[PDB]
Amino acid sequence: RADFIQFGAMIHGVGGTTDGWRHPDVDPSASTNIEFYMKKAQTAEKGLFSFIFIADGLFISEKSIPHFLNRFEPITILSALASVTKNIGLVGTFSTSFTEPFTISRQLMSLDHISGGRAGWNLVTSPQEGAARNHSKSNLPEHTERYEIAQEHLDVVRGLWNSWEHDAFIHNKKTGQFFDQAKLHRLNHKGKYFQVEGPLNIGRSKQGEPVVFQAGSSETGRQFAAKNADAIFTHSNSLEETKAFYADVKSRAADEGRDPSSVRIFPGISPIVADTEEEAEKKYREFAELIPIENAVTEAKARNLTLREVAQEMAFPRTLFIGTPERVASLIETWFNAEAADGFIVGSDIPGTLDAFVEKVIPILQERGLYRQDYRGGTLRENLGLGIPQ
Amino acid sequence: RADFIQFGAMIHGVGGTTDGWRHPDVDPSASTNIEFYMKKAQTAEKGLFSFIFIADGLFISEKSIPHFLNRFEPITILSALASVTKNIGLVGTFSTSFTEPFTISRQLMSLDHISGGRAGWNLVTSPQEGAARNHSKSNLPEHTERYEIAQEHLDVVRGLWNSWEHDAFIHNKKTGQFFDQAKLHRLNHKGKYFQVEGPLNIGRSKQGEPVVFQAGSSETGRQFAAKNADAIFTHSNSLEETKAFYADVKSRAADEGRDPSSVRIFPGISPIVADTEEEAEKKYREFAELIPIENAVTEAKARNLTLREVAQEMAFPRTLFIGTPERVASLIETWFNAEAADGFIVGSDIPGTLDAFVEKVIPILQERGLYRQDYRGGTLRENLGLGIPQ
Repeated sequence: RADFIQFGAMIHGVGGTTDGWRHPDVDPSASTNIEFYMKKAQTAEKGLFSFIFIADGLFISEKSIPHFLNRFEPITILSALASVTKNIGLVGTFSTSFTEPFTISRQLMSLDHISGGRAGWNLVTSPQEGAARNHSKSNLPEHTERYEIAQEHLDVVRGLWNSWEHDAFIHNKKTGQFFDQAKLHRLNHKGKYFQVEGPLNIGRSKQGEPVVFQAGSSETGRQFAAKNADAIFTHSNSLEETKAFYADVKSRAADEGRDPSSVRIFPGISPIVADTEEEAEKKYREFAELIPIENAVTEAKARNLTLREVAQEMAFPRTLFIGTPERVASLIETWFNAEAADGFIVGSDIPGTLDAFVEKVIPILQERGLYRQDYRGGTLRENLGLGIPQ
Repeated sequence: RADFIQFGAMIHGVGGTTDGWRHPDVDPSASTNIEFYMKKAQTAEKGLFSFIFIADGLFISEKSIPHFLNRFEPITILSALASVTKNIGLVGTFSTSFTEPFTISRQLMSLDHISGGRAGWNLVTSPQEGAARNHSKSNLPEHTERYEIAQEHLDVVRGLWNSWEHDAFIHNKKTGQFFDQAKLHRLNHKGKYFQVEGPLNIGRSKQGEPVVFQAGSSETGRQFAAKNADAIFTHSNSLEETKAFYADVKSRAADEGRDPSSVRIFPGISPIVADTEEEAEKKYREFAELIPIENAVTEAKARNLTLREVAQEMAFPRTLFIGTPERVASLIETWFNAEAADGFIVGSDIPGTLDAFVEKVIPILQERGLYRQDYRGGTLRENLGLGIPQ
């Protein structure tokens, strides 16, 4: 293809499972360990990853997975990581359901100034139902209303980001003109869900404004993303399903009046890379064996599997993206050439995974001309190949 | 006195005036300049300052001072500064009027984990009236109600911070016990203004929880601070007024059942330090002369002052804390020994001011045994001489 493949790294502390933290190599304090986050972010930057991504949640119980129980909040960890990284994007999850757009707008834009234009927002419309009860609401609005709220929220945030024109700040010491009064704009927004006068108290960043990510899978969500998002997350359950998703969203984007290339689609994968097929499989099995068989308590596949093995694989499915660097690189290239992906969000809970990917897979993709030799620029937009709106 | 004096540094970009930015030495981009903030924070740390402080505002107009127009948001800048500093406190202004306690609670605690226990919250009950209209409210509640809201908000934030006991996270890989279920507590809070179930999704920091600062000057505000705050900001309009404030708040604290020494009082000063009286005065005058005389348009003092000089001094009053290091150190010691202060929040808008203070005043106070030779610890509580509640 004309373009290069891009990667993001999801940094997810102790990981997305119930028992992975029990592995010898895992630091069970990882989710609130600043060194862990800094090291992963710097590994990702070593591999020229376009961004890091911090997922989020707003409600837990005593059955929540260990990572969810005790973890960094996204804007704070991303701002901290901004000071110890150079070119890599900083993408954080924030919901439209509870926080005022003025607040979100400022925090994201402030990160964008701190980072020299590397901020991104993963916009979540539909948090857990319990989250409502952590934010002085009896319940969440219904699905349709959540997307209506999210549109207005987004509209306010982007309107606030355009309070100041990019060249509004003249800073003329002689005349005493600090800014050009014609280049300041009040939002004066009076909507159903939000009323926000403006102006915002921070101007344009080096990439204009933060990039917006979205992960909608429903018909409503796909359409919302197609209309609004710069980049879209999705799953990698099968090449077929992901191809279809890709084509459908790109088509919806065209229907909304947009150039499909301005919407970048990133399926999520968690690859297990080793020097041989056997080593890779051994790593997988070591993690799959961490679950107490107990959840045998929790599909025609003749691979001579025992009940134990079947139980373990249901608890922790084996990725397709497992094996040698050559295999993993080839699969990635195939998904790319098949238009199932513009890039991938790489998960790396198994220790060594990100490092192995950066050290072994990236050079193959470079050699084949599918991945750049260095960063294109210092902003997220530039590295994703997006334009600055303004 | 038994204790040492403590200092905080307010980092305030281009400063608190209309025209100070016009000085040759001032960088008019300072308010969104990450290098400016990092350098000031590291200067303050060089002087063993107990904390840095970031003020905040939530509403502007075209007549707002230049700093207010375009500036960093507090949680983001403080998190960024956490990664490039070691021992210095990180105190940020957040209002109780708009944001949900769950959000504030998480962001502050997350900063506290990122920083190894250096977070502080300057709690603002009463933002500008226009701020309401940036947050989907027609108007702010009245004074009394604002303090009632703020009490419940604070109560929820502190209750959420105590969701997890300090030793809740067993991390036992053998048994698979990640946490002790008896050491997790749901808030189940159902109040007039907030309804928050909990639990919070982040545990105790290295200082237990963030330190709370407050600046109430009204009778209600003084009482709220006396009841709730670890540290209190106030002005330095006169030694007499500040002594009275100090005594009154410490007495209110006692009335609330507290040990007065657990409430640390910090008047604000903006000292102008130079090698001679003349140099110091020249620096002041250079800044006072930046205002367009025009605000002659905007008190018995026979210092042979011209109308120009009178106009200029009204626009930018001369601090008492002006002159030689010896003078400034002596004034500070006097205010300390007079029980007008447990420490000072030092403003430093005039370039070189913080550096001159750290380089010239601090060693005098060290020599006299009023200031420590190094940091007491790596947490804010330790450096302020406060205990960890838990």
